[PDB]
Amino acid sequence: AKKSMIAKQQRTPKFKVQEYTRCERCGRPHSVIRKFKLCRICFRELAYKGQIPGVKKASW
Amino acid sequence: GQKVNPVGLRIGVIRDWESKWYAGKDYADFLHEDLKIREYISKRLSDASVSKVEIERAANRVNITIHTAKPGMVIGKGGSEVEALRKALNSLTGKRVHINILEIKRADLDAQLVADNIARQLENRVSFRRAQKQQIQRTMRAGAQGVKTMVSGRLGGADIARSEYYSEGTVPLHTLRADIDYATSEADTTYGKLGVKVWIYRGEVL
Amino acid sequence: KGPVAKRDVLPDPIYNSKLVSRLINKMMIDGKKGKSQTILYKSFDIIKERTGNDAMEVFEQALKNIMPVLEVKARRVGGANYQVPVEVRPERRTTLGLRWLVNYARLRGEKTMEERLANEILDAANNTGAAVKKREDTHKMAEANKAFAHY
RNA sequence: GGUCCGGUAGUUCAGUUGGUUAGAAUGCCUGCCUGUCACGCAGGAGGUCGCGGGUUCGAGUCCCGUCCGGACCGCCA
RNA sequence: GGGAGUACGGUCGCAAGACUGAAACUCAAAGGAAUUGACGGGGGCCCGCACAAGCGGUGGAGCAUGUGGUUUAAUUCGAAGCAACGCGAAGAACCUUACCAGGUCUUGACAUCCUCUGACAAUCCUAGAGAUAGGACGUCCCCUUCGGGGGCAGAGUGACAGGUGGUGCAUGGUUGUCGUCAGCUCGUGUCGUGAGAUGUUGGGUUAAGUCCCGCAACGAGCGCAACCCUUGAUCUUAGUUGCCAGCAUUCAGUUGGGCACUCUAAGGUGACUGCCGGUGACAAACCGGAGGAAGGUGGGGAUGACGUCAAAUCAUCAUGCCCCUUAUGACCUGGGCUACACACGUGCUACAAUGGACAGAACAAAGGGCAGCGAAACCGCGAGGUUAAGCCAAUCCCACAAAUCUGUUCUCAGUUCGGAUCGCAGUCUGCAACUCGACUGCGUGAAGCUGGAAUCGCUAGUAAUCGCGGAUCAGCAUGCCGCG
RNA sequence: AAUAAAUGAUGCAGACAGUACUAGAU
Repeated sequence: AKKSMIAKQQRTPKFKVQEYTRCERCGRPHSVIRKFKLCRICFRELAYKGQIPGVKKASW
Repeated sequence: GQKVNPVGLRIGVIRDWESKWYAGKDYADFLHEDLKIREYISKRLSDASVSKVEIERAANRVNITIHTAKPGMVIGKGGSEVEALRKALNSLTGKRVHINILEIKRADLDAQLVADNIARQLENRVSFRRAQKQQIQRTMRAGAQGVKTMVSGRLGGADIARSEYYSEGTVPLHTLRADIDYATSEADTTYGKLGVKVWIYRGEVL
Repeated sequence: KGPVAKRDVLPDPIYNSKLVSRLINKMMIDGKKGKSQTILYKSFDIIKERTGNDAMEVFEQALKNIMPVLEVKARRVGGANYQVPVEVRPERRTTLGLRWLVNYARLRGEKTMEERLANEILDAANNTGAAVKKREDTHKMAEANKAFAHY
């Protein structure tokens, strides 16, 4: 039940409070990201693939 | 846990950003739009053997650079191809989209197309030894200081799935300045799914 | 491998002494060195008040009394679990004296650690004292284990 | 059948004799160590005194009757 | 080969037993040598908070959280010593929600197919819990040289869709462990008729199979250091939204004014055994010595060599196979995911005099701000509410850090300790904190006075300990990430 | 006047599965 869940996410909620977040690429709730709106593994792979101009390997 | 790809590690050292722009209040929106554009262009030109596609934001204008290694198969007559490639993106995005097409010389050196050809040969029921060895020889004659290709999954067996290594030359993944081109490919066979991993060492920059 | 070096801060206006600085470093809890400094200052002031003498000499005599000369170290040679007396170097002697002083002072039990430490310094200057009970027990153990003065 | 001894934690034995009070081990459980086990260590619960009466402020305990498991005689011609 | 040097028979012997010596049955191995690895309570040698010495905890108590047992309308599912148990899941009132009670639907919630009829939407009454209908107001679509095409809704057909359904003992992809340990390999040549060895063995040496010597071997790859980022000092480039000394003004660094200087963001330099003595083979290599911010990878981060655990994930995604399909799929209200006689991991608070309460005072470092962050003023003991400046940010704000210090006060008690459980009254949000947040005031206040075997982390700005900001977020952190 | 380097003996640790496991072609 993945694309059904995506369609439910896309549904117009009765109240705006009923809205929840999804990474817009897969059906993974539980720690979707706001700044990028991309799933954890998806965002990681995409950043590794040269996209996301702002994010790079961090060192401190 | 195992090694990490060099694509995400070499950024800032030598490799530039495949996406070059400064956005605001629409970062994730533009990122999703570009992801959809890349998905569509890959599914469309999957037969045209396109390696990578860069995009640049130009204040409501989008400049797309495409590396295909074969112009006559991506531009062809010039008109029909450019129309079919640009108007579709324009309609599916909502604003102007400009396309530029570069040709990769020595097409047997880029990991993306190398893995694509290996996966095609595998799907053509070619032996996992003949195809690998032939591709390695092709790359080495084209010119590369090191080539590494790995295939894992069911290579003809049902109970066990194992990996295979075949590489010649120097592939120093730990050397930061290596400009190693890395790319992955998948091959869905009748016995299951096969995964192709290829990272090619082209040379170091002083 | 091998030993390692270290250092401390000597200068202290109230009864300047490197051993006093080491004691201040000790008795400190929760990174609150100011509390320990104030406690030591007030305890030395109470000592000087009750006893018409400089607290420095009293503290030196208390340390000379509590300092253990011989240490009894355990050693398991077979199913016997023997012990071996050991000569304590002056550094270890001073550290053990400070440990016993602080521990037995806080164990005594009074209305303030200041008064506790003052009375402990007194019962140390006068050999009859809690830390001196530990000293005597250690000396008794060392004497009983004299059979192994050297392996 | 006739005399004598006992019926107590789940098990084996104390406690009864001194009337106002139930103990030791084993056993089980919890915990700790051990990869898993045993071994090992720290705790917890668990008997209502075979059964029914009587003296009592009060009976596991004193005196009775009964059912059990035992120790011996059940002979003389 | 076991049967079996056994049974019968015979000879010997006082006896013990000795000599001779089968068969049935049963298995396709039993056995010898040597090669590689593995292990050892065999030896030599080395180091990792491992041990030794300590700083503080867990294990006793309350709470929070998670896991197994037991209980349920469901308590969705995975993970199970190191390598599961503050883990997926970086925030369950509905929504997330999977699981369950009930009301429902079946080209279906979602995407391609086909025939048409034309825009759908948007306001309003009834059933509603709503799914959904009964419906009314109402549909304005466009493009062409008249066919048609570009979406949306509907009306019929079946290809289909759905699978958080199973298989991680079929897989791709992604990670944990050995392990940041130092080893794992290849071309040529030699030896051994063989598996294999030689290179990688021997000596010195290092964090390293790092390096040097010898060398029946010569070279090379994956590793290791290296160049990557951060910090520790300096020259120059630049002073506004930074700094304020020299200058003059200010209640305020607020103004004119300077870029002296912290500072920030750029190019360089620098530390690279660079130099000297000693040791060592004269080498590799080690101790000391001047400089210097930096002396022997300066500290830290990224970087995890071949392979092992049929390790974890069919739940992020795809995935062959198997299975359901008017249902193992889909819509909605409510419930459950948060129940506890229980036990156990992790964390927070407590048992008090280094203390409790009250008065005064100083210093912060990093990060965020557009339906977002929100100065200042007012109201209220209070959480917070009203008007609202400013800020798309070195400007303005979040945001007056607390520990700490100087004073007043109490006094060794289950207490002026702790605030849990608790009754009431309120605050933030949101349709609604009732199963179901946090916070505040009122009145009380136990468990608890240091906690059993045993066990855990920590060698320097580390331990311990006090605050600060962000993720997930309408509103929710003792956990996470970092900072001081 | 000189000045010697010793000394060594350690007690305990029992078991772990029945059936399981990788392939290659001039």
